Amino acid sequence: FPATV
Amino acid sequence: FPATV
Amino acid sequence: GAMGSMERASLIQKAKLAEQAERYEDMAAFMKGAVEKGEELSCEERNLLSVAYKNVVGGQRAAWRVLSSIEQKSNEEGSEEKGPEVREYREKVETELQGVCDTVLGLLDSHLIKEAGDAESRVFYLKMKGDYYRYLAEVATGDDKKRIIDSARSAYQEAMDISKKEMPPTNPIRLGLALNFSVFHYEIANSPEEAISLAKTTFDEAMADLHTLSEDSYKDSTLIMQLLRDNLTLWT
Amino acid sequence: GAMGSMERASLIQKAKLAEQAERYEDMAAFMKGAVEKGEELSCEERNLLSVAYKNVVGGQRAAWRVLSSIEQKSNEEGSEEKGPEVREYREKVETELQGVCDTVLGLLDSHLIKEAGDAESRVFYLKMKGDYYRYLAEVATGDDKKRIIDSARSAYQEAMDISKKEMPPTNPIRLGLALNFSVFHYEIANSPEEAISLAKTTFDEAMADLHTLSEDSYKDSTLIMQLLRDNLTLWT
Ligand SMILES: *CC(=O)NCC1CCN(C(=O)C2(Oc3ccc(Cl)cc3)CCCC2)CC1
Ligand SMILES: *CC(=O)NCC1CCN(C(=O)C2(Oc3ccc(Cl)cc3)CCCC2)CC1
Ligand SMILES: [Mg+2]
Ligand SMILES: [Mg+2]
Ligand SMILES: [Mg+2]
Ligand SMILES: [Mg+2]
Ligand SMILES: [Mg+2]
Ligand SMILES: [Mg+2]
Repeated sequence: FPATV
Repeated sequence: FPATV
Repeated sequence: GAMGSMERASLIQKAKLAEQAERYEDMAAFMKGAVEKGEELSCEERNLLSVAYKNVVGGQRAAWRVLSSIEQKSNEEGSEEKGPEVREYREKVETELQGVCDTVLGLLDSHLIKEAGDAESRVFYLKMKGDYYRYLAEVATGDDKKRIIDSARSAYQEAMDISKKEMPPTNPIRLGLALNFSVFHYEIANSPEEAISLAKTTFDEAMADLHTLSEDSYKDSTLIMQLLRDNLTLWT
Repeated sequence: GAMGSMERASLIQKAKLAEQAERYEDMAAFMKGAVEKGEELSCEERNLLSVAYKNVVGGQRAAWRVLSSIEQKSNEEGSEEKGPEVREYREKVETELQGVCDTVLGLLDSHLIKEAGDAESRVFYLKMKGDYYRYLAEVATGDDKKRIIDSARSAYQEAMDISKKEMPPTNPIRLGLALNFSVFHYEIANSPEEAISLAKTTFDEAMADLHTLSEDSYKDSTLIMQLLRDNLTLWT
């Protein structure tokens, strides 16, 4: 997981 | 919450 | 039975997968299917059943407590009227929780308990019966609250009687039963002295038997003993 | 519509309650009902919709990854045959995930996007469209993977074009869009250089505009800027 919003 | 199992 | 066409072994395999994936609703449905095949459950299978439903109902209970608190706040003086929505949604969650409890109680009554002859299996199922009546009691407010409480008490008491006759004081099922019955006394039956007595006597009788145990059994028993101690610390 | 008989305002109230109770499936269903009333959504309501479905699909994606990993392990050399159950259960979760994505895409297509005229609303919905095609892409393996990827890219690109024309470089919707499109490039499109370029340029253009912001707007924008930085650190 890289960050997403 | 007291503990239960 | 949605699960009627699936092999018993496949249901158990998938319950284990669901646990790994933290899909507890799926896990519970798989285990319900497995129980409905009609064969007795092994120890491992009994654990899967209990884990699945404990997690499902646990989430429901937590949600119910959030909503009940909001509802209670809405009924205080100076609180602005917000209409029926909080009560409606608390009722929705409550009804779903009651449904899960009824499902588990149904499995125990048809026919897990009656076919359980070994102490370890019978105590395990009777403890579950007490637990799911206790969850029903937590949300009960009507004509039947007293009867629900008595149903929980009766199941726990039968389990206690068997466990004392048939299992050593360090047996983890016996310890967990006592832990939960003690919580029943404190939280449901308005009997904190009974709760404290039970927890203390259980802890002390287990302590005296630890010397008989392997390292692995010692680990298991001391874990639950610490939970008894934690409750005692909370209550005293 | 199960929610057809409930007032729009009651659905929104209950979505908020469901959020407080961490009942995200309920929250999503309430918000679906609210969208289906046919009126445009406010900013607060758009957030409720996004939060609800992000949490539902997020859980599904996590479960899918657990199961896919177990499946992949089962297909390695020396792995004992365990029958079709792992594939079946991964497929079950996958199908449910695809269903949720299709539901969200359906709401956006009927008729959220077409009625959204303000930049803030249109960019928000197009970002969602990109996101839910990206989730479909994560599990796609067949004839349509390329088309699904292109659908995600197209939605993100339209959102980017509007956001660059109509919103300042610190706008949190613009930042979050760029963050997610950058992830699309890295994880889906096999374009890590594009991902890194986008994240860097977005971060730097935001940095240059922070001086224009209030304390509260600064907090909002810097939070997402840190997420861009975190990804850059992971990727470089
Ligand atoms: C088939 C069987 O013997 N199951 C019981 C066994 C007891 C220990 N286990 C646990 O996960 C922990 O303790 C209990 C105790 C009683 C119950 Cl009903 C459940 C769990 C959980 C906390 C310490 C160990 C495994 C299942
Ligand atoms: C109606 C509206 O303007 N919604 C967007 C707003 C942005 C900031 N919010 C957040 O929760 C955080 O950032 C984003 C950014 C973009 C998106 Cl699509 C969602 C969330 C979450 C991480 C920092 C603040 C509230 C919603
Ligand atoms: Mg068979
Ligand atoms: Mg009721
Ligand atoms: Mg006594
Ligand atoms: Mg109306
Ligand atoms: Mg598939
Ligand atoms: Mg560029």
